[PDB]
Amino acid sequence: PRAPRTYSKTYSTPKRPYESSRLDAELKLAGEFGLKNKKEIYRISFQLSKIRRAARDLLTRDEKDPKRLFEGNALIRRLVRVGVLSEDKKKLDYVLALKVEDFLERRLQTQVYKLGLAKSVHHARVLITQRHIAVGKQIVNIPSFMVRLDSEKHIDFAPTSPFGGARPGRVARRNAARKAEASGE
Amino acid sequence: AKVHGSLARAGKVKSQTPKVEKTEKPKKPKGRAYKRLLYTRRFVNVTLVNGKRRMNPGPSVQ
Amino acid sequence: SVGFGLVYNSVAEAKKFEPTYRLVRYGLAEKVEKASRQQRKQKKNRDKKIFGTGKRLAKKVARRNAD
Amino acid sequence: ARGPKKHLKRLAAPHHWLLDKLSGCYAPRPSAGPHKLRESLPLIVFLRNRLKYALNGREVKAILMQRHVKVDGKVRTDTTYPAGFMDVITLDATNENFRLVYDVKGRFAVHRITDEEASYKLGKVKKVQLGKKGVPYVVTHDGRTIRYPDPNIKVNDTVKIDLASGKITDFIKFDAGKLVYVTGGRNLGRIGTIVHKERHDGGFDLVHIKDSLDNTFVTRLNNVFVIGEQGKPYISLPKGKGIKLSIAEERDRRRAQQGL
Amino acid sequence: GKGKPRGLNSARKLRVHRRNNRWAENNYKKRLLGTAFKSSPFGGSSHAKGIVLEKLGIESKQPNSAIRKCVRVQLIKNGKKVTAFVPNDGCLNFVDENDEVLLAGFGRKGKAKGDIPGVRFKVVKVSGVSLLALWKEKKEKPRS
RNA sequence: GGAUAGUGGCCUACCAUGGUUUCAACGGGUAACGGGGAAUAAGGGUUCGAUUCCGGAGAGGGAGCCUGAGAAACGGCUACCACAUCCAAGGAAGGCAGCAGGCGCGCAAAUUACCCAAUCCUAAUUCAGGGAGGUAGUGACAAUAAAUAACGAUACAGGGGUCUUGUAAUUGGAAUGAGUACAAUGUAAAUACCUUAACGAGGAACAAUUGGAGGGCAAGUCUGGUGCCAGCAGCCGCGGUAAUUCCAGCUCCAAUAGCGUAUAUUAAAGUUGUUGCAGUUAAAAAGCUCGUAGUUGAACUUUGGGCCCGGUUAACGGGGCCUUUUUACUUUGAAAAAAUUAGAGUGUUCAAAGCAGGCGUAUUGCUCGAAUAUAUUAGCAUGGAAUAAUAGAAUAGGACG
Ligand SMILES: NC[C@@H]1O[C@H](O[C@H]2[C@@H](O)[C@H](O[C@@H]3[C@@H](O)[C@H](N)C[C@H](N)[C@H]3O[C@H]3O[C@H](CO)[C@@H](O)[C@H](O)[C@H]3N)O[C@@H]2CO)[C@H](N)[C@@H](O)[C@@H]1O
Ligand SMILES: NC[C@@H]1O[C@H](O[C@H]2[C@@H](O)[C@H](O[C@@H]3[C@@H](O)[C@H](N)C[C@H](N)[C@H]3O[C@H]3O[C@H](CO)[C@@H](O)[C@H](O)[C@H]3N)O[C@@H]2CO)[C@H](N)[C@@H](O)[C@@H]1O
Ligand SMILES: [Mg+2]
Ligand SMILES: [Mg+2]
Ligand SMILES: [Mg+2]
Ligand SMILES: [Mg+2]
Ligand SMILES: [Mg+2]
Ligand SMILES: [Mg+2]
Ligand SMILES: [Mg+2]
Ligand SMILES: [Mg+2]
Ligand SMILES: [Mg+2]
Ligand SMILES: [Mg+2]
Ligand SMILES: [Mg+2]
Ligand SMILES: [Mg+2]
Ligand SMILES: [Mg+2]
Ligand SMILES: [Mg+2]
Ligand SMILES: [Mg+2]
Ligand SMILES: [Mg+2]
Ligand SMILES: [Mg+2]
Ligand SMILES: [Mg+2]
Ligand SMILES: [Mg+2]
Ligand SMILES: [Mg+2]
Ligand SMILES: [Mg+2]
Ligand SMILES: [Mg+2]
Ligand SMILES: [Mg+2]
Ligand SMILES: [Mg+2]
Ligand SMILES: [Mg+2]
Ligand SMILES: [Mg+2]
Ligand SMILES: [Mg+2]
Ligand SMILES: [Mg+2]
Ligand SMILES: [Mg+2]
Ligand SMILES: [Mg+2]
Ligand SMILES: [Mg+2]
Ligand SMILES: [Mg+2]
Ligand SMILES: [Mg+2]
Ligand SMILES: [Mg+2]
Ligand SMILES: [Mg+2]
Ligand SMILES: [Mg+2]
Ligand SMILES: [Mg+2]
Ligand SMILES: [Mg+2]
Ligand SMILES: [Mg+2]
Ligand SMILES: [Mg+2]
Ligand SMILES: [Mg+2]
Ligand SMILES: [Mg+2]
Ligand SMILES: [Mg+2]
Ligand SMILES: [Mg+2]
Ligand SMILES: [Mg+2]
Ligand SMILES: [Mg+2]
Ligand SMILES: [Mg+2]
Ligand SMILES: [Mg+2]
Repeated sequence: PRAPRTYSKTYSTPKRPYESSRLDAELKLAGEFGLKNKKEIYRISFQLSKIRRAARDLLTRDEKDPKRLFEGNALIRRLVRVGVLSEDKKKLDYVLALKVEDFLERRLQTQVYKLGLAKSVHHARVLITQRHIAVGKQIVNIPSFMVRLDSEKHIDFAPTSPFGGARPGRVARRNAARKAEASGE
Repeated sequence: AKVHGSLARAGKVKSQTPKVEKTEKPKKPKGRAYKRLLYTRRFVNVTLVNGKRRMNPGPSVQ
Repeated sequence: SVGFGLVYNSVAEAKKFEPTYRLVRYGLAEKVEKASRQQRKQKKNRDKKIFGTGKRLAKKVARRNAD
Repeated sequence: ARGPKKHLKRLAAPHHWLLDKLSGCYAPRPSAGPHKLRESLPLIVFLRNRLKYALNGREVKAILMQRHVKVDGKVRTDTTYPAGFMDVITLDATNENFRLVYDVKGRFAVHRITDEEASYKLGKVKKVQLGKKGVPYVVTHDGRTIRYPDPNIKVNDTVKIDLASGKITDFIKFDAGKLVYVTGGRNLGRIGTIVHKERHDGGFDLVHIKDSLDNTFVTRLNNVFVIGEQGKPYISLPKGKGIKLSIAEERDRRRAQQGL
Repeated sequence: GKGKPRGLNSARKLRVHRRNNRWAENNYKKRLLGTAFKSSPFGGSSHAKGIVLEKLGIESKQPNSAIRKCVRVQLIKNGKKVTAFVPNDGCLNFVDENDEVLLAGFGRKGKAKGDIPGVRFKVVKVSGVSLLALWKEKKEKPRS
């Protein structure tokens, strides 16, 4: 009789699986973002579709409708804050035109590459999932972390590890210690 | 249909084919790193053309 | 880190209002000795079978010479 | 089902306690009170979940069993005791007092009133009848029965009630344009004045209301509590004073005082 | 025209007439008649354990020729005798008389599949291992 | 009248002959506890709900009852039937659809663990008791997150002196948790999570899989094996000696800590058709006419003119004057559980979630929250009077003073 802890699934998988063209467009997006599996492409097209459908039934409401007012403007304000909808495209009509590369662009992986710090999307992830890209004080190792517009400027190497701070790795710190008996006693 | 035939030969073709060992080969990358190799070989590389973009030909014609 | 803490207006007031599982790891009290719940449970079930002191009983046992 | 039900399940509790889904299967199940446990505050909710003074189930008892809390002038030992609308809840060692009044979302609000204004309470007279020997009597929302009352008092009034003794210090009748707190409903927790009382023979009179900001709305006569004279309650209302600011209006006020 | 009542009061003549013609729909029929619980070898469940009676090779249909290597199985919960096909290559050697095999459908909605006439089921396990782990040599069948 | 706590054919006495039904009674089935809800995601729908909440019923089957405020109670009694235990043969005791656990059943589901610390309940009552509950084991049900590698160097091919990828298994230093473990942390006590000393990476190990490569459908006119055999193949089809289809090697596609199979159900299906089917010949207009039920049924009753007041981005909307002045439906509302759905807010590191939180001077502190909207049947209140019904003066038994 425990309280019924809820949940949901984050993705929607495509109807027609074998389409010869769509397969390619996804493969590119996997490379020109640096994604693990095709599920990380699905996760976003599902997010976008619910985002779109939200705006879809929102523009059906004749204007100056509080639902088209309060809700429609509570979307944009969230949609710009992450850097997806550009600083001002802001409209219910410009979210419907908003495509899949826009969210993917704002991922912590696709940022950590963007400004310095990485010089690869594969170096980016490997950097993220291993400890240190940390945003601010807190380490965030999620390659999907979704950098917000103004959280951008706070992202640099972390207070720990050879890249941002105290001590180098114990790969090298083991290398300096094996010449300790070689070049020492 | 007619329900009593020969059971004599079963596992015939399978057991009269010669065993062939699978070659020791480089381990392929897993995860995103496999999806990296697929990006290149399909484009950024352009192994094959004539508009087929042939993925796995018999070692062409000539 | 994040946690909680209490600043008490006496030590005798932390000798009263404080949950006693802390009072062991805080030193202010002693871990109590009791058999595991079932062993504690079973003995209680055993005893309600006897109505009385249980003294006249165990003698009437030895009145007829043991069991 | 064979008798009285001694348990309450979490998710079956009143919503206005604002309990969290996890942390247990059960709520306190308020005791048998002056107030219906439907609409009521168990002492544990107030102390532990609102005043945040008590951290435990065992801790709330350590307060009461330390004789601390009283309610409506009298000390209350009961963990689940159902403090309802217009109550008092004095804690001497904390020097505070609280009159329980509803939010503009409809929950019991945490509302401190001073060492006075906790003297008296208001209550809605539910019935007025003849008792034994001819002795007339009157009883409030919270089940206070007061004997030899004013012949003017009828049902649906309010009564100003001294605590340490009892009885009746004046009262307020029910007619056009009186101050009213809404006891429960869609509009519960609001405050306003009487635009009209729609009479209905055989139950459920509609009471029209207008607030300080000139909004109209209606609820049930049984949930219409007279709190005093128009623009002047007989007790101290909290912030917003039950004004029902629109959801859109809310967003601004939150992003108004939010800055620098 | 349209041959069917549109009148604003005609709900029952509509609600009924559909409930009447739904019976023409095969899938709907089976649900009401309880066809699976009665007329099916499986109880309406997805699998049945049974025990092999005799190893049975079966000729195929036109225009194919081969011996299909099935068995007769007696379902435990049921007693209904049923004939099931043993797939892949030489897996008939993995099942013997009285072997207690687990069966499944052919995926065909009860129909028979392919050139095999009159066989609606296939072997899944034997002795409680699998058809894979034997034929793929991974696991091995135990002893009785 | 009796009985009940009380209404009542609840029972009795007397009396009447009533009550339900094609607007489907009565009867049968249910692999039926009802609901909140769940799956599916144009709309309209189809399908499901033993199961966290509410209500109901039951404690092997039936009935009877004692105590009591409350029971027709079963971890109460009494009887019967069906089980079934002990026995010294005289007798005696029992009810796991509570928690575990055993047998059985089958395609089908976990430990005879710990604990009252939390949520709470019970009591004479802060203390005691709680297999309610919580913890832990088992746990690829389902859901979230998302490692299996990263960057150069050198040696050849290649795009406007030289970048920038493709290829070497010729090297180069880097990095990290998976493990492993002082510690502390967590906890009732541990367990694991979080933080962290010492340890932990060279392909052989820290080695990803499952399906498929003729069409549908994304990827082999490659090699070997078999020869209408063995077998594949949802369906179309493949195999009878140069097999695009079986067994394999090689490579390649697909999705990937998961992929396959069986079964159900939904979409596709406008192949159930209210929206929205089809019926000369593909499936299908009764041989013909009547006709009860049912569905459906022409038109006409205030039309037009003139001013006014206050509303919201001249178009339009709302409220009143003057001119001879009973339903069905529709709007607004009230009264609608919480979960759940939708949805606002908020940096659980992301997130699925949760309903927390946030600023501080961080030396006896401030403080905004926990919004919002929903099955549209019934009931209740309300504005509307078109549409469609309904009543009204025909031997006037009409209206009016
Ligand atoms: N083991 C679980 C069950 O135990 C049952 O057996 C139990 C019953 O026959 C009988 O139980 C009685 C019960 O009849 C009666 N109506 C209530 C009483 N409290 C129970 O008593 C029991 O519990 C007490 C503690 O309360 C203990 O002394 C002891 O275990 C037992 N006498 O005592 C047996 C235990 O000693 C049955 N064998 C069966 O239903 C099942 O096996
Ligand atoms: N959970 C609290 C509330 O419970 C409600 O439960 C429903 C019922 O319990 C209640 O039913 C009636 C009530 O209408 C009436 N005014 C009083 C009556 N005592 C109640 O009925 C009661 O007695 C009957 C007969 O013995 C029982 O069958 C029933 O279970 C019981 N609740 O009426 C409620 C509404 O129909 C609702 N589920 C909901 O409003 C809410 O959840
Ligand atoms: Mg209680
Ligand atoms: Mg109720
Ligand atoms: Mg054929
Ligand atoms: Mg057959
Ligand atoms: Mg076995
Ligand atoms: Mg088996
Ligand atoms: Mg099995
Ligand atoms: Mg009578
Ligand atoms: Mg009676
Ligand atoms: Mg008769
Ligand atoms: Mg049933
Ligand atoms: Mg059902
Ligand atoms: Mg149910
Ligand atoms: Mg849907
Ligand atoms: Mg739909
Ligand atoms: Mg459709
Ligand atoms: Mg059942
Ligand atoms: Mg069922
Ligand atoms: Mg229940
Ligand atoms: Mg039983
Ligand atoms: Mg007594
Ligand atoms: Mg009962
Ligand atoms: Mg019981
Ligand atoms: Mg009983
Ligand atoms: Mg029992
Ligand atoms: Mg004897
Ligand atoms: Mg059990
Ligand atoms: Mg078995
Ligand atoms: Mg299972
Ligand atoms: Mg199950
Ligand atoms: Mg406790
Ligand atoms: Mg205790
Ligand atoms: Mg004591
Ligand atoms: Mg699973
Ligand atoms: Mg591995
Ligand atoms: Mg770890
Ligand atoms: Mg294959
Ligand atoms: Mg193809
Ligand atoms: Mg060949
Ligand atoms: Mg094929
Ligand atoms: Mg092959
Ligand atoms: Mg359809
Ligand atoms: Mg329609
Ligand atoms: Mg058709
Ligand atoms: Mg025809
Ligand atoms: Mg005929
Ligand atoms: Mg939600
Ligand atoms: Mg007409």
